[PDB]
Amino acid sequence: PTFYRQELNKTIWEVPERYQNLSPVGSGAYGSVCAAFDTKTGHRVAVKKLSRPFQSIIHAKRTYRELRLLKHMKHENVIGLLDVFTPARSLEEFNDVYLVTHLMGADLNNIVKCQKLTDDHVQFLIYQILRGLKYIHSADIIHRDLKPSNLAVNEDCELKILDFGLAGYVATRWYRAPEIMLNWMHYNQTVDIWSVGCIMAELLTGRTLFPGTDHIDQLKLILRLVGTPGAELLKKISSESARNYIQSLAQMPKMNFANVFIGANPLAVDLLEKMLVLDSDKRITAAQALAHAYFAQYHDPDDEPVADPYDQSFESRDLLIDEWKSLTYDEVISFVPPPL
Amino acid sequence: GLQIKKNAIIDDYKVTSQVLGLGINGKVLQIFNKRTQEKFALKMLQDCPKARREVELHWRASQCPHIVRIVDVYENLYAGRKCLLIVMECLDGGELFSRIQDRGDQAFTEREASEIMKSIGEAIQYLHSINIAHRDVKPENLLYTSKRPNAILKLTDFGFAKETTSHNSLTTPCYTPYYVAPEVLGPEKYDKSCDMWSLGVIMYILLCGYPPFYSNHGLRIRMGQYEFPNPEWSEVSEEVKMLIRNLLKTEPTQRMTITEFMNHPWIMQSTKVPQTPLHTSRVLKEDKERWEDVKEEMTSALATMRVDYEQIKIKKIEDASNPLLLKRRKKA
Repeated sequence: PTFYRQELNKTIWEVPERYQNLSPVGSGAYGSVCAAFDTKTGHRVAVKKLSRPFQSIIHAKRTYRELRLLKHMKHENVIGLLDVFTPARSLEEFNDVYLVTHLMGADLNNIVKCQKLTDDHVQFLIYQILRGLKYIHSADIIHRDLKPSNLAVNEDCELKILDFGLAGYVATRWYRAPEIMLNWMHYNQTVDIWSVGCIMAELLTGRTLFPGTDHIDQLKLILRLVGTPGAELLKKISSESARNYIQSLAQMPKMNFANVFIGANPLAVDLLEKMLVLDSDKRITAAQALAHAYFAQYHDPDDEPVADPYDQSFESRDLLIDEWKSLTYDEVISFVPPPL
Repeated sequence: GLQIKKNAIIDDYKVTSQVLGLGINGKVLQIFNKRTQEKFALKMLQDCPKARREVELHWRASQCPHIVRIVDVYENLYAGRKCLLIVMECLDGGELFSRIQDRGDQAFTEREASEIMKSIGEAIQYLHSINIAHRDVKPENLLYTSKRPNAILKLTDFGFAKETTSHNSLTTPCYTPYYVAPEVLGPEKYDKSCDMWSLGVIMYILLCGYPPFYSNHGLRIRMGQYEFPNPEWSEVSEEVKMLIRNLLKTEPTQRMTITEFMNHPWIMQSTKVPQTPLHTSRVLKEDKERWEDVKEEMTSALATMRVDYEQIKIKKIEDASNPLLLKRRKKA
């Protein structure tokens, strides 16, 4: 069911014959990706070869997790799965897993630096991020690492959400909510809503909201916008070392966001004020956000589906490496293409 | 400037089957010059305009001592596909960090780090001065010219390099409004600024053996939160630290430029540099696979720090059409 070796991305790509013209793309950071033409379907698609899939139990488990998700994620605004394959002929030869996804070819990371976005752009973009968010949270999944470089966008403006495997090293946390950063409180799905806020801020401005260096510098910026905590919320904080840093701080109240983002569609400055909020339990949710005014052009209750959550088929059933490399293997052959 | 030869490369070089490794577009093979029997390495790219620019720029760069030298460039058909075969100085030594890894350990001293960093900064100083940004300076692209002590450190792989504007930058002012200014788009500001960030991150690993990156798991420290965790950073001068910090400045325009770098005393005066040993060699030993994660994230971070000029622009919103967009507009 036949393949063909090729030299791509410091690897060795044996892949089914339906996918021609493999032209490498992306950093090659976490799995490498190649654009392609898919003969069997006439469409253009992406093909990523996971890296070091079964090197550790950390990695092995991480791969089975990631596969399990993508098989169950079906949605216009979350990255859907087009095929998954493997050149091995039986568990022994198993070593590599390749994903095939629909090609998009730009992410907000890069768009925000080459294009000045309009309000109408931002309405529809953040609308889509919220649509898939709602669906994802439903499955009871927390994305956990939502940033502009995780959001594939093409030119006819469709957006899709990427890259879950935190649902290691990270070079910056400009988009993580302070809850999960210093682990005081513990966290809602609203952690994700915090990121969405930062992203929207950046679209409207072209600048990154909280470009911080160390966890303090990052924390000192967050607070510079949303004001220091009140005794209300400080009560809800976990640490001892954490509470004291706060009090040790020039206590400042939240400056009104309409004073900060001068020249923003007021309806949006308002939605900002409800996403970038320090208390988890009181941060707006994905669902509630859609029904917000900003998204008047696009809100449609009757077309904002949810997912039927899936299980923990193993997940934490702690196993050796040769273990996962088999559960994963099964998930791979078990795959059935989505509707042609 | 460069003339690409049109003959069969086999006319000139015995193209061996033995492999030097694997790259992006290329499987690199060892080769020999027929006449002179010197040993070289052959790298292939598919022949399009992207490939010819990497080719051009890396040509111009070849006159620099610390950049891997391109010897010849052929255009042949290889198995019926147009290709640029690129012939290159052989690079024996291996990655930079694999070397420091392996030691007597004769100890790894801070002045060594300074030379190693003066090396890379020469490579980068050369490029910027004739207006080229590499934009992919990381560990797997810093290789040695042999396994001997007299080995030179070389910078390779121009897949991402590009020419940019030499443009003295906004020395961003001390007093500023509370409110956020309009962004003036100007992508060319991420070009050179990306090699300076690189310079910082490597220099940091060099002096401790672990990245300045954060960790996923939250706040045996093997990740500087962009801080300098004792003991490793206990001995390292505080002047060095100020350096790492001006290089890792979050802001592209505000961040250190290569000539400001080459003037910095810890580089320039590479030689009266404090000679203290460093934990680098030992830590690098520590966990092997953890290095592998350092490399994966450095690569992903570089990927966001620099501009993909090969990306689509979004239509003006009204000029756009798609399924959801047509459902909603319908009902609106």
